[PDB]
Amino acid sequence: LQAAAGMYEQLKDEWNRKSPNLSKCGEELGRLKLVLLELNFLPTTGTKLTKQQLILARDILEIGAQWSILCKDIPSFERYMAQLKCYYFDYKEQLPESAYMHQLLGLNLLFLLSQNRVAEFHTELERLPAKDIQTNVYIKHPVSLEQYLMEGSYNKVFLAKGNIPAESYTFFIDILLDTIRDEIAGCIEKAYEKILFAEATRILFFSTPKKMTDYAKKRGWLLGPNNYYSFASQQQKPEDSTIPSTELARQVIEYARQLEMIV
Amino acid sequence: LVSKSVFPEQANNNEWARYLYYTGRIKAIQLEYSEARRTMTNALRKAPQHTAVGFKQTVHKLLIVVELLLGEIPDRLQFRQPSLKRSLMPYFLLTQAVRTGNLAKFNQVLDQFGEKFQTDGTYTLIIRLRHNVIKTGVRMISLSYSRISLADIAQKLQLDSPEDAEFIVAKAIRDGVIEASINHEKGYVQSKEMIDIYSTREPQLAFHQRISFCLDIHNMSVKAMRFPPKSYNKDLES
Amino acid sequence: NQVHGLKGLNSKLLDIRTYLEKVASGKLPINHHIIYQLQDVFNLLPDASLQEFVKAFYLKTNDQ
Amino acid sequence: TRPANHRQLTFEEIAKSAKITVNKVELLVMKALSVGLVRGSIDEVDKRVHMTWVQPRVLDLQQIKGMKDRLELWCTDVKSMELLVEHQAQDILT
Amino acid sequence: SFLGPEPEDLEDLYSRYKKLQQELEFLEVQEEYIKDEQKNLKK
Amino acid sequence: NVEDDFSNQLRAELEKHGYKMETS
Repeated sequence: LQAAAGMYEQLKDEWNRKSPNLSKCGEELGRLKLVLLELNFLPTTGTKLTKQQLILARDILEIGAQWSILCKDIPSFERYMAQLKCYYFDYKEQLPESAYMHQLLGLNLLFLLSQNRVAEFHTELERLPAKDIQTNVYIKHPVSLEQYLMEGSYNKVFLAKGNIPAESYTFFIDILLDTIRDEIAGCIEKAYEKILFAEATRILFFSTPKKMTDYAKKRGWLLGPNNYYSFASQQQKPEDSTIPSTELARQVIEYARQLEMIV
Repeated sequence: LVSKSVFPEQANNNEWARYLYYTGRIKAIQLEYSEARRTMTNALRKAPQHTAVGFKQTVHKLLIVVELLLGEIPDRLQFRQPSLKRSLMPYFLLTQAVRTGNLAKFNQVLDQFGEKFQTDGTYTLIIRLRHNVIKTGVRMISLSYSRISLADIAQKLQLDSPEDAEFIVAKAIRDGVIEASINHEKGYVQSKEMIDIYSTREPQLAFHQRISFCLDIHNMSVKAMRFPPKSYNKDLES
Repeated sequence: NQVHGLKGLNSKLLDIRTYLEKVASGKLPINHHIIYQLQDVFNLLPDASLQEFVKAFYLKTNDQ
Repeated sequence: TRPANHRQLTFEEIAKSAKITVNKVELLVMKALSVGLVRGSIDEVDKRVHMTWVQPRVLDLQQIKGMKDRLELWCTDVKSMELLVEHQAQDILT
Repeated sequence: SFLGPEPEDLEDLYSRYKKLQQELEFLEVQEEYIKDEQKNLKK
Repeated sequence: NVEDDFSNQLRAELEKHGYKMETS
């Protein structure tokens, strides 16, 4: 019926290797929402009575979410996760505390990087305290990786520390070897007013023209070895104008109006 | 909640110091540190000698970390003058670590004082300094000189590689708190500078900003001035 | 006063326009003075820029 | 032909109209300035002759029409602008 | 905490307030007039 | 914080005598 312990509870079979399918776990969660109704209605208000109910509420939700990453059902995971986040944050000494709690937190963190919202990581990290309620061990990989990307390093970023957990963090790295590439590439657009093609490709870590083309589309850069890094630099220069006064001076209407009232 | 607060201009002194202070904590993690540091410095001054004391402590401790986040290098006078220097001593260590440009000292301090920081609510802000350790050191070197090699930046700061230092500077100029354009031809990092700002609106724009800010004081003052004597008239004054 | 000069200027523009058409159709006499006067406004070339002023006042208002 | 945005023409543009060499055009324009037929400046860094002043032109119909273009345009920019001047502190004109 | 005269509070809207409003409208007129006059003494 | 210039005093006087020859 549930996702609870014992194999008489239908989602539990999907969590274990009794159903080897990665998409029958995620799939089967939709049914499970009906069985969830009774187990999640009570513990959305915290009390020590509601402690038995909490564990089971979380079990159905976590298990389903975890398996989704393996087959890259990832957007569906992020809506499922949200519910888990509130239970992990709070509901102290009623057993949010599990092996599952740890795995789930790290999975979410990895995802914020996959969207490339640096900002989203910092707010989120603090929200859960997802760095001292299960500690930086597995959790360490996204936190350190986000700090390195923010810093501007693309050489101590790590992906090796994300393969220390194999709790389905192992499938996020796949889509975070994209992201490191993306970031180097944007920074290079800002970096050069114009430099040689040769000097810029070894830092991209592209060395085949196909790789150059692929990300160049995203940048707005035209052709493969040839690229126009220059767009971003061009933007700085207009401060030089003075000839059209109305906008350039600015707030000409505003300052006058208030001044007239006062006198 | 911060965004919704209009927080009135006619508010008590303790209210003013506390609001700016909260808004600063929120902004600092966000990578809006330029604004956070100004409100937080202001907050300490504005807060009293008596009622404020619990929160007050907390503003001076947090602020030292927050200023570093911008790339400010906080003075020794700041620590000595309220006479709290002892409690401030660990933050002082972070100030040194940020300046030098080497990560090893910054990571070590973060974990060791970790528990103490968490109370004050600093710990979330401490971890953000890792970008800042390097940033503050590249920032002094890029602004001061014109064209300097990534190789100079790396030897002085104790960065891993010139190449490493090259990505780090690229990201910063995108953030725009170091403002430069990099030419990786010969391999130097180049300063922005026009050697005349009269051809540009900037001296005018600077003056104009003050004029808006000034006008706000006049409008605020005319209304505020009559209100207490008016209140007294109806209630009857001896 | 500024409103009144600008409104005045609008008035003169209307009289000249309707007349320009009348000159073209009728072959009304062309007075050298009118053609020359209008020409001059166009040739001088407008240019205008940098302007600023003080902001001393705040301390004073605050002072009261 | 050109409105009151530019009375500046380049040497290159003057040469194209004239269908005389760029070198001789530069001397010719100078003689006209010298006599006083035309007034302006020559910036030979830029290579433009910026006309400050221009004389009474040939009396043809088309030329009567050129004047209309600027007068008509001016009528609409003044209306727009006149409203912005009234707008600022309308509470107090007294 | 709760207001003391609830019959005065329910009654007051219809009673005192309605009547007052006319007297207030004159008071508004006197405020604009002072400004005009103030600016006129300045001329 | 404390100025690096102090530490620089002893080091800077000595450097001067050698440097002029060493580099042009």
